[PDB]
Amino acid sequence: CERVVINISGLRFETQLKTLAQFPNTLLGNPKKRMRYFDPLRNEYFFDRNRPSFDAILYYYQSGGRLRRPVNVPLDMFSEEIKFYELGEEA
Amino acid sequence: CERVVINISGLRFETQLKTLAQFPNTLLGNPKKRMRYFDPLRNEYFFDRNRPSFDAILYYYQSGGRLRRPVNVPLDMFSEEIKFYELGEEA
Amino acid sequence: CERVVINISGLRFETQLKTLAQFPNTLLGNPKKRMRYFDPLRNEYFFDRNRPSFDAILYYYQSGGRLRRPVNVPLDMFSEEIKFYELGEEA
Amino acid sequence: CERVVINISGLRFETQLKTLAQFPNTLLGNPKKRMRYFDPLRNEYFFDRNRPSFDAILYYYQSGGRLRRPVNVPLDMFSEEIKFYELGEEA
Amino acid sequence: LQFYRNLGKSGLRVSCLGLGTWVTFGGQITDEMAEHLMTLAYDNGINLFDTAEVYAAGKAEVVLGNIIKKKGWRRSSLVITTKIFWGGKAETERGLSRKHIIEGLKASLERLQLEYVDVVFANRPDPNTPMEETVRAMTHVINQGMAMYWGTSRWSSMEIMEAYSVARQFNLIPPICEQAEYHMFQREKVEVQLPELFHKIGVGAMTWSPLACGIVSGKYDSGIPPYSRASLKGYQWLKDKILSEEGRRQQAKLKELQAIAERLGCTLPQLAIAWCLRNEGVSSVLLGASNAEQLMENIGAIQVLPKLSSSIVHEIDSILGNKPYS
Amino acid sequence: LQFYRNLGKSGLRVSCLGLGTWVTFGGQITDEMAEHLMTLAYDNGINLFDTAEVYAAGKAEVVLGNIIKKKGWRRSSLVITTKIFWGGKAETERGLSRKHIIEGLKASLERLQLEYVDVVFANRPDPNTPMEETVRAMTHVINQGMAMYWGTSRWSSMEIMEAYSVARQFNLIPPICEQAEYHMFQREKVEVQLPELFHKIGVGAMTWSPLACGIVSGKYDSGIPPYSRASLKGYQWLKDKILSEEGRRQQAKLKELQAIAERLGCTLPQLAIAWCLRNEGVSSVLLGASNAEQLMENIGAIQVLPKLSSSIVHEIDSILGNKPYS
Amino acid sequence: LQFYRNLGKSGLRVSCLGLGTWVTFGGQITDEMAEHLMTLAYDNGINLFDTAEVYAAGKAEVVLGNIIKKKGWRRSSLVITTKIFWGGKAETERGLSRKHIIEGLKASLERLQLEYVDVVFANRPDPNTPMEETVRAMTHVINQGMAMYWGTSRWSSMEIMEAYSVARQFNLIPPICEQAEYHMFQREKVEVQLPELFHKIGVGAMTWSPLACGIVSGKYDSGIPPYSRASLKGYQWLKDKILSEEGRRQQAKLKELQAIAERLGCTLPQLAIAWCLRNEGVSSVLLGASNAEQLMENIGAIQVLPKLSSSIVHEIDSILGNKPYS
Amino acid sequence: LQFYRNLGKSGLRVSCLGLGTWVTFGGQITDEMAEHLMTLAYDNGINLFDTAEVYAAGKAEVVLGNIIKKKGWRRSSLVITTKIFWGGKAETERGLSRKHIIEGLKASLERLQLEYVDVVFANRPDPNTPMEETVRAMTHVINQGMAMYWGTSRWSSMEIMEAYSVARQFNLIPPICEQAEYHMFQREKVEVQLPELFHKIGVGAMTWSPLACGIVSGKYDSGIPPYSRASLKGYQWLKDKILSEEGRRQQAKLKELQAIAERLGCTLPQLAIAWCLRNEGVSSVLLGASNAEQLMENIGAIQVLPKLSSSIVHEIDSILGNKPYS
Ligand SMILES: NC(=O)C1=CN([C@@H]2O[C@H](COP(=O)(O)OP(=O)(O)OC[C@H]3O[C@@H](n4cnc5c(N)ncnc54)[C@H](OP(=O)(O)O)[C@@H]3O)[C@@H](O)[C@H]2O)C=CC1
Ligand SMILES: NC(=O)C1=CN([C@@H]2O[C@H](COP(=O)(O)OP(=O)(O)OC[C@H]3O[C@@H](n4cnc5c(N)ncnc54)[C@H](OP(=O)(O)O)[C@@H]3O)[C@@H](O)[C@H]2O)C=CC1
Ligand SMILES: NC(=O)C1=CN([C@@H]2O[C@H](COP(=O)(O)OP(=O)(O)OC[C@H]3O[C@@H](n4cnc5c(N)ncnc54)[C@H](OP(=O)(O)O)[C@@H]3O)[C@@H](O)[C@H]2O)C=CC1
Ligand SMILES: NC(=O)C1=CN([C@@H]2O[C@H](COP(=O)(O)OP(=O)(O)OC[C@H]3O[C@@H](n4cnc5c(N)ncnc54)[C@H](OP(=O)(O)O)[C@@H]3O)[C@@H](O)[C@H]2O)C=CC1
Repeated sequence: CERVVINISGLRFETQLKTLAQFPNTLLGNPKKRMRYFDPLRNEYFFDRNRPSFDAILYYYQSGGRLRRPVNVPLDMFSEEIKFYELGEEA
Repeated sequence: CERVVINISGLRFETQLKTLAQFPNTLLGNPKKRMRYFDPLRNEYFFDRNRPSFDAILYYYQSGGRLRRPVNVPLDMFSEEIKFYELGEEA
Repeated sequence: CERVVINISGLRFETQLKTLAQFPNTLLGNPKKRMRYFDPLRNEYFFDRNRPSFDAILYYYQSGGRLRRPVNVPLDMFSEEIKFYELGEEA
Repeated sequence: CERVVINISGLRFETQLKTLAQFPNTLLGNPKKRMRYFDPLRNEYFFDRNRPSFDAILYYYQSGGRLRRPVNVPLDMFSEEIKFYELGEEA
Repeated sequence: LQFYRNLGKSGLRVSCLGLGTWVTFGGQITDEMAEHLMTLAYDNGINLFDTAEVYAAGKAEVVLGNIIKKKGWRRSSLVITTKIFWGGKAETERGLSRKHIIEGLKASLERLQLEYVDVVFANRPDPNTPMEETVRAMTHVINQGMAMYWGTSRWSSMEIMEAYSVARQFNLIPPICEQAEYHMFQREKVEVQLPELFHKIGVGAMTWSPLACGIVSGKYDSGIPPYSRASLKGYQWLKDKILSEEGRRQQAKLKELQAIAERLGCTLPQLAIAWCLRNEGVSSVLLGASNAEQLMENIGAIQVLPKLSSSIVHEIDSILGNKPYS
Repeated sequence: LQFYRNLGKSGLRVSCLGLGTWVTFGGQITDEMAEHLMTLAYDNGINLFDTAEVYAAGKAEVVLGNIIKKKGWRRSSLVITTKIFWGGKAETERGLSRKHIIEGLKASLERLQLEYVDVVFANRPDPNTPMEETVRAMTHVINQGMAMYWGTSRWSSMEIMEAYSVARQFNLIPPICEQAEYHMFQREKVEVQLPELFHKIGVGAMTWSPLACGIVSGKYDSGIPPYSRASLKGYQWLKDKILSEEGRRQQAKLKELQAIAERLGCTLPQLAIAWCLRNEGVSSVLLGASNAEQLMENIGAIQVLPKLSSSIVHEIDSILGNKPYS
Repeated sequence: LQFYRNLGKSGLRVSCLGLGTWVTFGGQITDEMAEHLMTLAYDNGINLFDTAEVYAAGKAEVVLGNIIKKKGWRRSSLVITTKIFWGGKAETERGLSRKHIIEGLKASLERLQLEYVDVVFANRPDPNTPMEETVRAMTHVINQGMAMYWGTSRWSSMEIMEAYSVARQFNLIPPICEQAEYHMFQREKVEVQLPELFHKIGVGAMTWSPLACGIVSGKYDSGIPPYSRASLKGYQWLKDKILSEEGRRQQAKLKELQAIAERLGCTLPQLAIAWCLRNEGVSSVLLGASNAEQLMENIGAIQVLPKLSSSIVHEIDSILGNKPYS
Repeated sequence: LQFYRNLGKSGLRVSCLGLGTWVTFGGQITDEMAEHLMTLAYDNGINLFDTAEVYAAGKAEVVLGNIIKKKGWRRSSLVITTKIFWGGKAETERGLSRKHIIEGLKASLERLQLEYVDVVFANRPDPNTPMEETVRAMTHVINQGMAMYWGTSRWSSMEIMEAYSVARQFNLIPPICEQAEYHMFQREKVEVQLPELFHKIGVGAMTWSPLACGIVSGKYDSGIPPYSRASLKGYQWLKDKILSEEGRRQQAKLKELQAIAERLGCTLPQLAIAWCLRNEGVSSVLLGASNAEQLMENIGAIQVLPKLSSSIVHEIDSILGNKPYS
């Protein structure tokens, strides 16, 4: 399946487009919301954001909705990322 | 010795084929089981999986069988990876 | 906006130039101070320094001034990096 | 100054040759000891070893001799790496 | 409003209208008519001319090349495009393999008496050739100076993105344009899918069959006119479409559009073509003509453009009833 | 079932049967016979022709080139392949160094009177040249338009994967085919090793000596026939293999196969060749012939294919007793 | 002090003074004068000659090429540079698209009767072409041997860094030089911005209009002299600048500079040119001349250089009152 | 023991002895002698011939090219090498800039009447040109088919590694050989530094002046012989070295070596040359000769090789007293 590359302040993450599509209304899952961050030169989306937090952000999609705060990430910092990426908890 | 590259959601790991062959029945050690994940375009195997866990997965092969759960990886998440990669403990 | 790549002992970080310009007198924010570390061959600035600490250094700029010591970085090591990169706390 | 790239199971570290030369008798500091691990195709030295431990190994050279065990690395695993890279403590 | 514009985000500047050679050149019309048509187009500012290895089994290319050399126009003032896919009966004379892209283009350039084309297009997708191979071949002919740019035709958005992805992957050359069918009865791809690729990866849209082979001209109202494209031999497929149940429903709608045309003081063909250029998403529209009367009328479409108010456009969507959902 | 197929996963389409030039062209047969054989092959749909710089010290290439130019066939309808390794007595006229790949191919193209071959193969591995050098050289001649693709011959799976790995490493061009020996008495490599490389890196299998130099034709039942390949000068090695203890055991098994052939209403050679194409793993089989009678009989093998039921195949494995373990 | 120096950090060695062809070659002066001027320059050590496709609509290039071929100078002893951007009236005959860079340079080389230029420059920025396209095109013509290096002209520091960034991004070829205007009344870019790019990415500075088209020569003190550049047809823009309020204030300051010139025993033009070379930041200064008297006087500027003490320089800044802030 | 060997780890196979053209070709000896010398070398298995743009101001290359074409030897049986750096009096006719590497090699190929050389060397380091530029230029001429490989000469280990590093950095072509001086009185670089580069990055060692310009032949025992290299005009530097205090101490040691030579039944020159090939680290040794007597004697050195026992070698180090420390 088609893959997508997400560059977080230099740290590259790669996942299948269908993995993100599993949550169509989140920022990364909505084509219109993530469009603004696409880099045509490298074929990847770029976010000048916190690196440690993204592992949990990607795990959210890969796990089907589990939102776990990484041990090394402060509570206030993680909440800001959840808000930016527009992640929901309610199942 | 011939080397193999394993791409875990964008995080690349490299090891010698003989390191993986040390456990022929695990997913990464069996040519037939890992074949499905090979990417001919980049000459690497790709897994759209949890990144933090793979260090322990690779260490399993490099250490000859030691299975240590990384401090930053939850117990339930690590068990799922052990199952997927088909790792055994019994010596 | 124009981006800048910072290579810390092999670990690459990328951020927008305007993110660094937010603190003109720090080492990375002053064109004259960081000039010495530019690598024309790869179009990046190179620092033969501690890797774990840089996440906090970059977060300082991205957060608008928050200086948080990473849990895995000793107190004395972090203070040396703050000094080298010339980061201030006083708001 | 001339730089050297060290590939630890896929994780690349870069440092100045003079940084390693600061300890001529260690494995990485002795041209004859590290020669065996050189990869002419990529111009880097390759070690099919533990990744988490190398940060402390490199810090040893960059800090002038400080040997700190990373919080996330078990005591027995770290001692094996110190032995392999032939690092001394005695000042 | 802007006669010349960039083809997609590339640096290549084309006229909003172009002149194609399918059916006519080396086939339906005479070389004398061909020369006259191309001369009128050129003097009227059109710099874009399209053809393909398959048209009239290569003859279309020969005639185009003869006119260019006969007229002596500066090569740098012309934007010549050709398509590759069908180039012979042999098993290896079709497709997008490295072998045929190179042999196909080389043969077209020979027939065209040209050193290079400005844009070489894959005339359609090739299920038998790996994308990597096709992209490496297009990049090769460009690096050999046989073409300035390359594009796709009849490719899905997914296929175009893949070409782009493989190019970035191996640092080759991405495509800059998709040649797609666009007219009042074929709207989805150009209006909903292509714009996304434009903004995302800069691929432009060059459209064809603005009159749906002439159907939108309104001349098939009472039936198949003598000497019309639908009357030509080899085009029974077009005759069947026009006379079919669907074909008749289209003609019925054209009668309503004809009323809008008369209201605006233009002809149906001019309305249809101006309609195609109403949105910036389209870089250029490839015209087709068998008479000089047709061509000049068609070019007159540019004047109709300013009349296409938002009310007029909505009026046309109401009668067509096929406005695509984005 | 499908006469033409892709060579491995590449876009190059070849006929399931090809015609080689070893021993015959410029050697055993006359240019008149050569022309006749190639003409029959071509008219029967075969587009694949194989040769090598070493065959008849270059003469095989000269004769092939003369026929092509004499017949005037469209270059785009032909898939010409040649192999490089042995090209002279000088120290630098052999191997896979950049110097010899370039000089060797250039010389072959000159003898062939061609601008390029469709596939250039390394005739065997070169222990004296770094893989990187060889891969950069094959990629170079392809980029110079001297060849469309490149492949390997007599290389181990490990060596092929290495070529592929180095190519991806330096973004060069991976090989698309391995030319391997395949017949009823040489099965392991083609049946067990090559399939894995096909699915993994897309490398196709083009096989040679379908009749094991004629041995599988059954004509050496009573001994070495006059004017047979084994009777030719320079081929005492083949005569020794046939008369040896192993050679006799092979002939004994052929007598059993002959019974299966008569049962199916075909000849032994046709059975042997159809047998080679029974599995999709093989893209094409390179034939060899010194008579037009042989060639047409051999091509008749295609008709035998549908008769090779699973029972017939198992029956053949039982008599051969050499089914490889995967 | 060092007559020859590297152009930026590249390996190309140029004379500190060069001779341009704007206005004069194929325009204001005769081919006889042109030959004489170039001969004097060459015999005096100048190896740098600049021109452009737009100068005298291509004629400047024709005359330069004729002189070189007539004199028979070794190509390897000459550093020829040309600029591309304006090459015709057609929509596609201007800009930095791949199409025009290739067609433009090819046409210039044809007029110059040369196989390649040492440096091809983009005469100005192109808002209509993606940087990537422009960088891939400059790299292409270099790889095709049509040029040894490429540079920019009238580009902002940001634009130059972008060209450099894209080059490193796709492993293409970065620009090695920016041709910028530099004289006593236009100082900011060369003195404040370019040095940073030199130290950072090695881009050199080649400057033009050292005399501000002759204004700094002092001959417009009392008005527009007969046969002066400002008197030529097509240059009313220059005449207006000189007679304008700003123009008069400049002339007033030149009267003060004239006193410094007499004090040093040189002429105003020699002072102005030596002044331009006072800082190492400038690799070379492109001269302009319509008489042999002018040229030899201008070259005499090199002798004036050692007199430009720190006190003299500060004195000149005091009268100019335009020293840029870094 | 192995007459032919790989040059470093490359695939290029050279004879352990080569024939150079410095001083002699187009200078000291006649074209007739040159032809005779090259013919003897070739018939004796030598395939390596070295020259340079600077030798006899290009004449050495002209004579070499004439002999090759006159003799009609197959190009593929020859390994021709030339060096670039000094190619004229103009500022831009020297160095390792892209401009001179391309112009220099092109001019040498023209004089040599050859399409390409097997190895092009930078005759010495260029402090005025960025390594990247030099590596991109060597890679360019190789990709243009003007050379098969490139190497360095008189470069430090650090400089060679840098060339290699830049090549891997930008995926260009690393150098495969360093041409270094090696003889009994100049040993450090070849014995201590080059081996490390061989094992690490595969760079081979091709050595020159095996007889230290003839000094090691022993003919300067009593003084400067008539018609000797030291007697030639332009070589006062060599005459001064031989007669100097250091020169005399060398001659004294040669008298001791002469005794070892007589003991082994060979001449001093043969001992000196065999000594140079005693270690595998050296791929080939470039000979120099002005007589056919000299050449055949020198080639006879190969027979002396098996006599260089470990005791003999240690004996030679004892008299030389210059064994390098690794
Ligand atoms: N990339 C691809 O796959 C394809 C690209 N194309 C391109 O675009 C062009 C195809 O458009 P085409 O399909 O030719 O045509 P259009 O849809 O524009 O129809 C033009 C035809 O309509 C008739 N016509 C034109 N103007 C008038 C008028 N003013 N009044 C009455 N009848 C008129 C003529 O028919 P008659 O001859 O009967 O008088 C003429 O040939 C080709 O030239 C080609 O370059 C075409 C097909 C596929
Ligand atoms: N890449 C590599 O290393 C190699 C590739 N090859 C390729 O494949 C081909 C080699 O196959 P080859 O080895 O020629 O042959 P085959 O194994 O197919 O045997 C063909 C030979 O068998 C005889 N023969 C053929 N058909 C019949 C028949 N119907 N009845 C009786 N005898 C018959 C002929 O012998 P006679 O002449 O005695 O009549 C003929 O020359 C070459 O042309 C070459 O292109 C070959 C060797 C190595
Ligand atoms: N890259 C770019 O965008 C541009 C680059 N340039 C380059 O640089 C050059 C432009 O400099 P140019 O602009 O020609 O000139 P300068 O500013 O150096 O002025 C030279 C002019 O001044 C007059 N002059 C010269 N020497 C003397 C003297 N000693 N005494 C009195 N008058 C004198 C002449 O005028 P008259 O003819 O009236 O006697 C002559 O044409 C061109 O040749 C071109 O190569 C120019 C423009 C743009
Ligand atoms: N890459 C670089 O920088 C350089 C490379 N080289 C290469 O290597 C070669 C240089 O070696 P060269 O320097 O020529 O020479 P050698 O050190 O091998 O000395 C050869 C000279 O010694 C004399 N001689 C040779 N054989 C005998 C003998 N058997 N008995 C007595 N005298 C003898 C001759 O002198 P006479 O003429 O006096 O009889 C002859 O010209 C060149 O041809 C060149 O290709 C050379 C210099 C620099």
